[PDB]
Amino acid sequence: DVQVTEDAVRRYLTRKPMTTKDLLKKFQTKKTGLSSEQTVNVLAQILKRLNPERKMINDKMHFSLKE
Amino acid sequence: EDTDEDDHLIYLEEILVRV
Repeated sequence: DVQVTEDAVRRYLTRKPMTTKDLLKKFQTKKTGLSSEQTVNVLAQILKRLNPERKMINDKMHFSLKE
Repeated sequence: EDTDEDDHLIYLEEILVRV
């Protein structure tokens, strides 16, 4: 039952950039038990906490950092 | 029904780093 958290998204970035859709789509209600919409309602808040750099991954808008 | 799942998906996309 993974939960969408600030610290959880940081690991996603340092590992590989992501888009809001791609960041939330991965979580999904599969385990977090969070609706496809709610998962976003709780992901949007954490996204900004990342404070990464905007870039296009494979022609896709991806915001993230790279250690 | 009107699957408005992506509707907000783009809205929150801006609040992040796409204002």
